[PDB]
Amino acid sequence: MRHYEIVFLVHPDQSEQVGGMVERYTKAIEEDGGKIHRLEDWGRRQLAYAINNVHKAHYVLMNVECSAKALAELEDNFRYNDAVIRNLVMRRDEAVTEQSEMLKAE
Amino acid sequence: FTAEGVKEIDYKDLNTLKAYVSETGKIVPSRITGTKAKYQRQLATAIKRARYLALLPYTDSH
Amino acid sequence: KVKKTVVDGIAHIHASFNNTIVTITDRQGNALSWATSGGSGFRGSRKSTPFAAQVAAERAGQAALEYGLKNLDVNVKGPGPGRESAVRALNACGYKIASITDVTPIPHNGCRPPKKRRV
Amino acid sequence: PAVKVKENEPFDVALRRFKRSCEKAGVLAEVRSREFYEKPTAERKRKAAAAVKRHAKKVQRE
RNA sequence: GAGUACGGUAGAGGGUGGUGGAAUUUCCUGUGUAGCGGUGAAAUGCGUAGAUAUAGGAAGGAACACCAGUGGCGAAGGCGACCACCUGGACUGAUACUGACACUGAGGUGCGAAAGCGUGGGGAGCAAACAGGAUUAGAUACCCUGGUAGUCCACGCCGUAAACGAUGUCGACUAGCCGUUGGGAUCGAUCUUAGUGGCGCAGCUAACGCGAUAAGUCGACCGCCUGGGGAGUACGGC
Ligand SMILES: [Mg+2]
Ligand SMILES: [Mg+2]
Ligand SMILES: [Mg+2]
Ligand SMILES: [Mg+2]
Ligand SMILES: [Mg+2]
Ligand SMILES: [Mg+2]
Ligand SMILES: [Mg+2]
Ligand SMILES: [Mg+2]
Ligand SMILES: [Mg+2]
Ligand SMILES: [Mg+2]
Ligand SMILES: [Mg+2]
Ligand SMILES: [Mg+2]
Ligand SMILES: [Mg+2]
Ligand SMILES: [Mg+2]
Ligand SMILES: [Mg+2]
Ligand SMILES: [Mg+2]
Ligand SMILES: [Mg+2]
Ligand SMILES: [Mg+2]
Ligand SMILES: [Mg+2]
Ligand SMILES: [Mg+2]
Ligand SMILES: [Mg+2]
Ligand SMILES: [Mg+2]
Repeated sequence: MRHYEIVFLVHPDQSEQVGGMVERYTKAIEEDGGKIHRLEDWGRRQLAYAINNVHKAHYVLMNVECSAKALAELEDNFRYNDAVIRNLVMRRDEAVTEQSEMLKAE
Repeated sequence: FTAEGVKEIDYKDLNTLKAYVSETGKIVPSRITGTKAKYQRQLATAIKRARYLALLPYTDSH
Repeated sequence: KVKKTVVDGIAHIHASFNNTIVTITDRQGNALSWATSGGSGFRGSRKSTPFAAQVAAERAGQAALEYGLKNLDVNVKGPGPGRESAVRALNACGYKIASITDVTPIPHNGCRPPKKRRV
Repeated sequence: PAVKVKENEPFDVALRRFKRSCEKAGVLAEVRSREFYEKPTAERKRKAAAAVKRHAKKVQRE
């Protein structure tokens, strides 16, 4: 497969099914044969500008292994959902597993 | 960025990135911070990439 | 006949190379009083001076004193003269200025501007 | 290009600080840049002339 | 000499999709009232049928501020928002491999800015033609107010530019100094490699100037010139 890194933020009013959406997304690539290397939930932050007239969002960061089929279906899931709001897919050449910032502030 | 940490500047580390943006929100020229050209290009792409995800503002006003 | 009261307003100065426009509104963007340089009796090359902007700002402030308006924030926008004479006239009216901001619109790539003049 | 009046300073410090911030942000330069269309040939010529003057001045310092 | 196999880097190299933010213009609505716009000065033009200004919402198109740099990539033309996919070349280190497999190139073939042409979409800004207002002896112009083809996209043609370094490609030698781009070594310094700039000894040049990125000293091959006009025109061919 290929390594991929995904940043995915969610509408604040839907920030209760986000976990379930996460394992639902993980499943499909698991039965496809993909892998999960890092999962991180550092959401409920303040936006730097208004996006679709909201000011908060729920951020999730996932590093995955997937093929073209799995990435395409996940990306369509991002396309036609209504809590997706915004998205970024940023393929890397390796695999990373140990945190980005979590909550550095005490 | 070559001494000990940050082999490649990351868009997620906002603490490093905010040190290279002015109060208006623009990218500071490399002739001021003394940053090397290659690392300056990495900062530029990291700042734009974080700007897309709304971690950093395009402009101070909005 | 009808009157109203309001405090903590916002004053917009719109400068240009030809004329300046002053508009006091409330915080919701509803105009109360306005004045210009062409309406103060200059009408020409004298219309494009900081003195005309000063006069316009004082006239607009005296017009807006009816509602009270003991507090004003300031929004300047434009490259023309009078970018600062209006701001110094507004406090001379008797106001108290919370802050000053510059809201000049800058395109990032935008549309293309007109041709260069061959004078 | 945005200041606040804080702790009863006179309205001469605030105005000059606002002017300094505006000069630092390069507002008027940006407005004068986009008044008319500068064809890319003229822009390249301006850049070349600026580079020539910059290098000559830098060399002359020693 | 020329090529191949193996790690690794840098990049506005190319193509196909998708998505951002700033700003302009139009439309709808609220506040509000007499000016706005433009100029060397004006006027045409826009406004009391409620403009300009200010606030909220929507549509649509095009160009990607800051980074940005005598910076980078490309055979040249040229290539600046971000992400994914397909894809070409260059640079860099060690070991192994083939064994002259090379250079140039009349015809020929292909790529080639902008304007332009054909069919079909699109229409914000700008703007040949065009109309009005000024200026003027006149003003088919410069300046102002508007504005159509065009500028954008898909496919096809056109094959020209001060398409310039006004400098054909390839290879070998010849004092040095100061920058900068992508890598290696040795102990911030020294060495070295492929690009990109400023000076300068010899040498060259009519002079200006070039000067390891030669216009120096030499080889291989190709293109071109023979006073200014008539003329890169007439006729014929493609
Ligand atoms: Mg004009
Ligand atoms: Mg309006
Ligand atoms: Mg609006
Ligand atoms: Mg040929
Ligand atoms: Mg064209
Ligand atoms: Mg055409
Ligand atoms: Mg025609
Ligand atoms: Mg046509
Ligand atoms: Mg058509
Ligand atoms: Mg027009
Ligand atoms: Mg056409
Ligand atoms: Mg020719
Ligand atoms: Mg020639
Ligand atoms: Mg040559
Ligand atoms: Mg050569
Ligand atoms: Mg040569
Ligand atoms: Mg040579
Ligand atoms: Mg020299
Ligand atoms: Mg000669
Ligand atoms: Mg002759
Ligand atoms: Mg002919
Ligand atoms: Mg003929």
